Amino acid sequence: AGKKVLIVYAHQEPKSFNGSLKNVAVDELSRQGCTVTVSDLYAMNFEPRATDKDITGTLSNPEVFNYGVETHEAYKQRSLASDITDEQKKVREADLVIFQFPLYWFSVPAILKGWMDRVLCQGFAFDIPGFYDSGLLQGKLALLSVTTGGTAEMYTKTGVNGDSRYFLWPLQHGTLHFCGFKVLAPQISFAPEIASEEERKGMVAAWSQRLQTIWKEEPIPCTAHWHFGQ
Amino acid sequence: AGKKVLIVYAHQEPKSFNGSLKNVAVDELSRQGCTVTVSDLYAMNFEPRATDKDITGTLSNPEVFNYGVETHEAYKQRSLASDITDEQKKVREADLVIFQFPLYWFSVPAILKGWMDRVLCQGFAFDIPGFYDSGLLQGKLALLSVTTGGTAEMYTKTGVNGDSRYFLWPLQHGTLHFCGFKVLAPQISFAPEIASEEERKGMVAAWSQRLQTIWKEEPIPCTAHWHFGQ
Ligand SMILES: Cc1cc2nc3c(=O)[nH]c(=O)nc-3n(C[C@H](O)[C@H](O)[C@H](O)COP(=O)(O)OP(=O)(O)OC[C@H]3O[C@@H](n4cnc5c(N)ncnc54)[C@H](O)[C@@H]3O)c2cc1C
Ligand SMILES: Cc1cc2nc3c(=O)[nH]c(=O)nc-3n(C[C@H](O)[C@H](O)[C@H](O)COP(=O)(O)OP(=O)(O)OC[C@H]3O[C@@H](n4cnc5c(N)ncnc54)[C@H](O)[C@@H]3O)c2cc1C
Ligand SMILES: Oc1ccc(/C=C/c2cc(O)cc(O)c2)cc1
Ligand SMILES: Oc1ccc(/C=C/c2cc(O)cc(O)c2)cc1
Ligand SMILES: [Zn+2]
Ligand SMILES: [Zn+2]
Repeated sequence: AGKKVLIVYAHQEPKSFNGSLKNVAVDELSRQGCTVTVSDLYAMNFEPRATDKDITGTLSNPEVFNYGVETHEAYKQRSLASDITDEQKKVREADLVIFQFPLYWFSVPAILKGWMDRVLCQGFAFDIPGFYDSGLLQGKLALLSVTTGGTAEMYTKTGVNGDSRYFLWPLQHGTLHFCGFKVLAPQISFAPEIASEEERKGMVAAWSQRLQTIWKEEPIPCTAHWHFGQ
Repeated sequence: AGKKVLIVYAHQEPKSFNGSLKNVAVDELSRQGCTVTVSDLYAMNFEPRATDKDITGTLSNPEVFNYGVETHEAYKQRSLASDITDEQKKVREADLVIFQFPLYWFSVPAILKGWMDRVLCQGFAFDIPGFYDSGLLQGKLALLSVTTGGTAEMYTKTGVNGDSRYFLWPLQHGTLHFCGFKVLAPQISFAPEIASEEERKGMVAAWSQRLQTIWKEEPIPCTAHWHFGQ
């Protein structure tokens, strides 16, 4: 019983802290005997814009363009742009999808946001009905591995940035859970630029160490209480 | 004397509900005598990716590419790509920046995320000393005008999507407030696709009417309490 992993990676520099975290994941999961695939978005020059170029067939309404409607129809007819279907194939086969990225404005870098916007279309990732616990990617695991500029202290309730879980809401709930993913606890590597050489190596080792037993983990309760308490 | 407004618009279809909200804003603000500029991101084929092409000339460290450091240095040395500087000029001169967009995965469409990632660089929108209340864009007003697929009921504390204020956090606090923007109350037009014509017309009317007294509005207390508290 093997497992397949897709790492959607979003950093411009191979020598970056993000690059090291991505490589550590490939090394550890590969060592485990897992099947591993990496979508290096910047290297792929991945298209982030949601446009009519994403559909190649006859549009449902050539007069008024509705991205959601056209992509849902294109998915069912198999007339979506190939770059989108290539990503869907990787996701469809994956047991676990890891997103590796530096936090950009309390969210994912635009190139990765584009991957989410374009790859997770209706018909593929969810249906209406067929979302949240009934999402089409149910049975699959998702995990956000994020790096930040701000420190852990800043990312606390009384901190200037608020608790780190607050900014995970759109990603974990609005996106991943909506599509049916079981969400594993996020891996947040706080302020590596401020950290020391030892601290940086420590965060990298902690990630690799966690991956050793990632398949034994339970997903988080992706609810408002988990994210905001109250 | 007078007021300058920049509308950053992110929708592919001019006939869309978003297009109508953008047009009503232009009409009303223009009628008031305001100076109005619109950045139609899709029509501009606006680049969302944060890459080394955002720096003209030669990089400060061609060994290891650090987007944040490179763009900060480029800003101070007047070596940023023209598409970025064109947007910065519009923002610098604006008294109010309205973002008009459909909610994509509890956030902004990737093309607009790209505008935020690339236009709001260090040195321009903020600096080590000036962030949040001390943000470099202080004195300026920002307003998020968003449309959703989900209904208002769904966007409640106990609703499947959670309170709408939950998804505003990354945008209003992590981005706008961080840059010094005084954040005006968001304009949320819930599920125009489900609503009836009478309701749609009502939503557009409320927007136009709100615009009549926008200069009399006081900014919201962009705090964790406002977004998550009671
Ligand atoms: C547009 C934009 C928006 C942003 N928004 C936010 C935000 O909202 N909130 C926030 O907190 N931050 C934000 N940031 C900060 C951003 O998260 C950091 O700048 C980013 O993490 C820097 O690159 P990264 O790879 O960590 O680290 P670098 O790549 O910065 O790595 C840090 C250090 O780690 C060293 N290193 C690399 N690999 C190893 C290794 N294996 N062992 C030991 N050391 C190693 C590097 O050489 C380097 O000195 C934003 C940045 C940008 C550009
Ligand atoms: C990638 C993606 C991710 C998404 N993620 C989310 C999410 O996380 N959460 C969520 O809630 N939704 C989400 N959505 C739904 C999305 O927000 C809506 O589909 C979007 O708002 C639809 O277009 P819009 O312009 O409202 O409306 P249309 O453009 O859909 O407009 C609706 C109706 O308004 C009519 N209309 C236009 N102008 C006027 C006018 N002046 N007067 C009266 N009627 C008018 C139109 O003709 C149309 O019938 C997502 C969609 C996509 C494609
Ligand atoms: O080039 C850059 C562009 C933007 C940023 C933003 C950093 C930042 C750090 C925080 O702790 C909180 C926050 O909301 C934002 C850093 C570098
Ligand atoms: O092409 C598309 C891709 C994604 C979506 C998502 C819709 C959606 C609607 C909600 O009420 C909540 C949510 O978290 C997501 C719609 C169309
Ligand atoms: Zn959830
Ligand atoms: Zn705030």
